[PDB]
This record gives sequence, C-alpha cells and structure tokens, in this order.
Amino acid sequence: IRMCKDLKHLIYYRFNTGPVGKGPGCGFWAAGWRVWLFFMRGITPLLERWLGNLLARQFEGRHSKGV
RNA sequence: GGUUUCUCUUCAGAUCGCAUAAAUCUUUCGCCUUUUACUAAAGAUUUCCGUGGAGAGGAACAAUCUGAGAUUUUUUGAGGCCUUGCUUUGGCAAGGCU
Ligand SMILES: O=P(O)(O)O[C@H]1[C@H](OP(=O)(O)O)[C@H](OP(=O)(O)O)[C@H](OP(=O)(O)O)[C@@H](OP(=O)(O)O)[C@H]1OP(=O)(O)O
Repeated sequence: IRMCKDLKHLIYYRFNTGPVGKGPGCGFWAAGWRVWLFFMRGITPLLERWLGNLLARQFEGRHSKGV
C-alpha cells in the first residue's frame, strides 16, 4: 500500500507539470496491477494450504488429539 | 530434405525471469502484558507465477519446398643427335653439336 501510494505520488508529480492541476481524472493502473499481482503470486500457496487445512478440518473433522 | 501448433518426456547449470513475490527455520532488532498478527536486516532453506534447450506423439495447413550438384619469355616443345665412362641396355657419368 505504501508502494501504491508512492507510485501514485510519482504519477501525480510527473503528471501535474503544466496546465493540469490536482483534478480527479488521473488514470494509470499498470504499476499497481503489477504490485498486487506479484503479491498475488506470493500469497497464493499459503492461501491454498490454509484453505486445504480448512477443508480438511471441515470434512475430515478436527483431530482433537492430533499432532 | 515442410510449416504452424498441441501434448508428453528429459536436461535447465543463462538476468533460465533486462521480472519479482511469499512462506518456514536460525537469529538480531523495532514494537511489546501475552497469542497469532508484528517491524527490517542477516543466515539457512523452500514454494508460487514464469523460463530455456532437447526428444517423442498428435493435429491442421505447405504438400512440393528446401538443399546439394595452346602455342608468343617463367607452368608446355630447343626438339633431336652422337662419342668416351658405364652398359646398371628405360639409357646412364663426360665432349663437340644445330
Ligand atoms: O500530494 P498529492 O499526491 O496531490 O495528494 C493529494 C491529497 O492531499 P495532499 O496534497 O495534501 O498530499 C491526498 O494526500 P496523500 O495521501 O497523497 O498524502 C491524497 O488523497 P488519498 O489519501 O485518498 O489518496 C490524493 O488524493 P487522490 O488519490 O484521490 O487524488 C491527492 O489528492 P489530489 O491530487 O486530487 O489533490
């Protein structure tokens, strides 16, 4: 989120250079798309293993003794 | 002596990635009642999204194509011919020859 804010400020301060000001119509999304999808390939297998443990506790039950 | 494409197998040792995330563990911290969740640095590993080379199979389109394949200077007649030594008989070692 800090890198998204920094990319927003970099885009804004490369953009507001001449006659454009701080209006609400600035459009660019590729850098945040890169950041959150590289986060998504990071966060995928931990999510898959946590959801697999969730499904195993849901359907195989909870090992109360267990490990 | 086709191409494109799909699948499988194998080697990935190149920035396999002109890209970049996460997790565990060993720790130092930051934070700090405590548990996950924590902060940012190192070490030790891993996983994921990708990647390259090779081979096989399949499919659709090329249906061949693609290859491979002389007289006149110095690199051709200054060509012939004889005697002695030796014949070792293809002519050889020396002389006058045109
Ligand atoms: O300096 P800017 O890049 O132009 O930031 C401004 C604004 O106020 P400030 O001028 O005082 O900084 C906000 O501040 P920051 O978070 O960037 O510090 C921010 O608002 P958000 O927090 O919602 O992002 C953002 O607003 P937005 O992203 O909607 O454009 C933006 O606003 P403006 O550029 O329109 O003035």
